[PDB]
Amino acid sequence: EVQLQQSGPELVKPGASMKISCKASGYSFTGYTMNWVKQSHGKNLEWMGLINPYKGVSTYNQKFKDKATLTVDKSSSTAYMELLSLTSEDSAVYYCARSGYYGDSDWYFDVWGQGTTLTVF
Amino acid sequence: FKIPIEELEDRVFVNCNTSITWVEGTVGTLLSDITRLDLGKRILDPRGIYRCNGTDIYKDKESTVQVHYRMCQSCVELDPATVAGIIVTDVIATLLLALGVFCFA
Amino acid sequence: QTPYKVSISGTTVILTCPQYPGSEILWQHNDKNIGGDEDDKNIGSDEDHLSLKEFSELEQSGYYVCYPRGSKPEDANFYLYLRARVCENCMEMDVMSVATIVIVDICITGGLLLLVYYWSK
Amino acid sequence: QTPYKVSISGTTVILTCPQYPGSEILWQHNDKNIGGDNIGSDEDHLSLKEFSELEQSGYYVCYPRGSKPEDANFYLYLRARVCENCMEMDVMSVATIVIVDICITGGLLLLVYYWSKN
Amino acid sequence: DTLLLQLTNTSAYYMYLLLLLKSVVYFAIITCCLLRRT
Amino acid sequence: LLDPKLCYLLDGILFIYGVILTALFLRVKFS
Amino acid sequence: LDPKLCYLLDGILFIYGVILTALFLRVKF
Amino acid sequence: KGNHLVKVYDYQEDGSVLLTCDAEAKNITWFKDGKMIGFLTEDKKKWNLGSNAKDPRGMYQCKGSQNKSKPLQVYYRMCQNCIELNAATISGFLFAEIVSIFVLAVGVYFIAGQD
Amino acid sequence: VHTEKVNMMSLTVLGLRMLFAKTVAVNFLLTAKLFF
Amino acid sequence: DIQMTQTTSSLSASLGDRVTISCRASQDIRNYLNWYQQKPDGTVKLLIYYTSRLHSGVPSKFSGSGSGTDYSLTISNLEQEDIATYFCQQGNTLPWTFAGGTKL
Ligand SMILES: CC(C)CCC[C@@H](C)[C@H]1CC[C@H]2[C@@H]3CC=C4C[C@@H](O)CC[C@]4(C)[C@H]3CC[C@]12C
Ligand SMILES: *[C@@H]1O[C@H](CO)[C@@H](O)[C@H](O)[C@H]1NC(C)=O
Ligand SMILES: *[C@@H]1O[C@H](CO)[C@@H](O)[C@H](O)[C@H]1NC(C)=O
Repeated sequence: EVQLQQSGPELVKPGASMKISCKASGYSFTGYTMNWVKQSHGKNLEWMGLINPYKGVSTYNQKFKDKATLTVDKSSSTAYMELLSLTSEDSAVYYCARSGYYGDSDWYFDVWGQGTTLTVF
Repeated sequence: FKIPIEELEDRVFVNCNTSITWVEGTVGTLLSDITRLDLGKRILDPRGIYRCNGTDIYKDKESTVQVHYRMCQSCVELDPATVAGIIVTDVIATLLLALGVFCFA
Repeated sequence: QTPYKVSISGTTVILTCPQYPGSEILWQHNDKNIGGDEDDKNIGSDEDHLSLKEFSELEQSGYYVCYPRGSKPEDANFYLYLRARVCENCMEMDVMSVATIVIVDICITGGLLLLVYYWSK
Repeated sequence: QTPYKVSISGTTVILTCPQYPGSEILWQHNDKNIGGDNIGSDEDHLSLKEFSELEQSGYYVCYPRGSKPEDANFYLYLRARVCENCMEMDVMSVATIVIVDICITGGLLLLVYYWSKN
Repeated sequence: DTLLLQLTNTSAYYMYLLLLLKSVVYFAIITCCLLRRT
Repeated sequence: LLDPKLCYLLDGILFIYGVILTALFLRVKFS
Repeated sequence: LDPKLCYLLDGILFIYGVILTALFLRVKF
Repeated sequence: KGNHLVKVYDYQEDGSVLLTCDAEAKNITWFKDGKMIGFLTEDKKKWNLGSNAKDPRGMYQCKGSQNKSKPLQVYYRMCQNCIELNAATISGFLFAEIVSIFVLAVGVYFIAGQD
Repeated sequence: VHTEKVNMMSLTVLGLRMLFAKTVAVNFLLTAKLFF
Repeated sequence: DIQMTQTTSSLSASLGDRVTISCRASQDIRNYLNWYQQKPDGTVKLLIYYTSRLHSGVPSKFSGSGSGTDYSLTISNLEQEDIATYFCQQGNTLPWTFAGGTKL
């Protein structure tokens, strides 16, 4: 069935950059917008940015436009995120969420990943 | 909110619930009935932006329809071989005439 | 409010939507979502251009609309009613255009003759 | 097997079906029987006069008597417009008119050259 | 109607092609004569 | 459609060239 | 109809222009 | 039907002739002269020989997943390089011939007479 | 009726008339030269 | 932006009970609100989308309602698997914003 598999915890040092992977299976990777959602402050969920995998064009939430860059590898059906200069506030669980391609079904994330728990120390 | 476009009697017709206002392009003529505009013959390629306010179903909802017709009675199906041959022969004739002028002078 | 720009080149018809400069834009034709990974490769949209190849007047002509990423198709106000007859190597030329062509050909011919005449002496 | 043989001249159009060299002939155009009783039926051909682009243009059926038109092998879709005293020019036709013109012109030019030389 | 225009246009095209070929063979002849003179 | 007007268009130019030539000759002879 | 008139005037006026340039050069001599 | 799945959709807004075979199947293989002219383009079932003015002439066969559809022969004389040999046209052609030949011969007369 | 091809026939006739007029000018000019 | 909030952080109810979870939006989000279930292990799924539309595979015991700025998820007889955190996400205007969530 449809499934998004994410990477491991990946403990990082402050001021570094770490790459999160979301490997998709069971469907056409390019036909579905991929989002990245951050769960910080215990359980607060926030939306960070979406990348159109068939295109590589990414729309960013203004709060995280300078903290994340989104890249997509269509060959392996894997979505990629770079968090740059990750301080202690960036320590959270990061989910990759799948929504529809078009403007009528891209605002609900039907399929979620398990979550990558990036910690900064 | 889509403003209907109707093609009857070979004359395209922009029809909307409320009185329609021309923003750009083909002025058209106002019919006897207000809220209906004839943009001339369909063959004349009407083009223009039109605003019409919404109905009671969509109150105070303004819509712009940019009607763009490209059905060319002036179109000519170019053929690369014929056009290139005409151009080449024209240039060659021009060169021959120039050589004759030189042979005068 | 900037007008829809539509350019027809041979069979290819290219529609561009300049109202939204910043974000990615998405297209809808006749209330059917168009553009993006689909079976038809004649239709492709990149940046603000929607490039339709092998346009069929009966099939692909009708209402068109563009909306930015993050705006639902339903709340759209600027619609293009593109109804176009398209043929291969079709080009619109009027009477004055051809008149200009013949006049300028006459002028270049006479100029070449006069240049040769003066150069000889 | 062999396709239908078509001859069109001026406005009149002639049809024949080589599928059966000898058999009873029935003609149907656009799946309605045409021919027999000006348009008529030849023993082995279809004779159409005053052919029109709108009136008669479509599939054509040749079959023996008492047969269903699908039993006829192939329909023949025919469409054309006809003008009086008209022929199509083949590449060979264009070539022969060109050659005739060049030969007659050159011959008369050299003839006038010799005549005026004396 | 426009069909008659099609016929007359292609007839004129063929006729002018023949006239051009005529004048071209005459051009060849007069070029030969000029070159012999020169 | 281009109409027969385009055909008259070039006939016009050739005509006007002819009329300049003939009027020039009439100016040359006598005048 | 009109194209045939155009072509007829083409032929007539070609002959006229050739004749006029010829006879003009004759007087030029 | 009689295996004659092929039909032609004509009189479009843009002048063209379209041949459609009544089969909704993948790899519908049309045959030309007893051999496949081409296997079906993906998702498109009909073949487009082109515009009406091209006047395509031949024997056309169609085959889907099932056995081949019984061929539909198409004949088109949608005349393009066609003229009328009325009294006026032949007279005008011969008249242009006469004036051209006479002018060319006059030039030849002078060209021979001087040299 | 479709005007697309007949418009090319008209245009090509116009182009052939340009070619013929230019070429007639050529033969006349060369003849005048050979006389002079 | 459209700040998305919830009435209570946690609610307590017995098994088999019918309970409702309220979600509020700063502006009218035009019924474009999405309900998610945050299971304790970390896995989270989309329960319903739009106003009330059910999502394939989600059991019918979940029901939503509401319009404008006030929304509610009225879930059915409380099973033990039902115990998770529920999140409402708007979809009206960018950015998409979630809410604090209810613990059940
Ligand atoms: C259009 C072309 C192909 C044919 C037309 C014939 C032209 C070129 C011929 C026919 C009559 C000729 C002229 C007859 C007489 C004279 C007088 C002579 O002292 C100088 C040359 C001149 C002026 C000739 C020039 C060439 C001429 C004008
Ligand atoms: C215009 O009014 C008619 C008649 O009341 C109605 O059917 C139609 O829905 C209205 N048009 C639109 C675009 O709502
Ligand atoms: C259309 O709506 C505009 C926007 O308020 C208004 O100014 C105008 O008067 C309206 N026209 C009609 C005919 O309702």
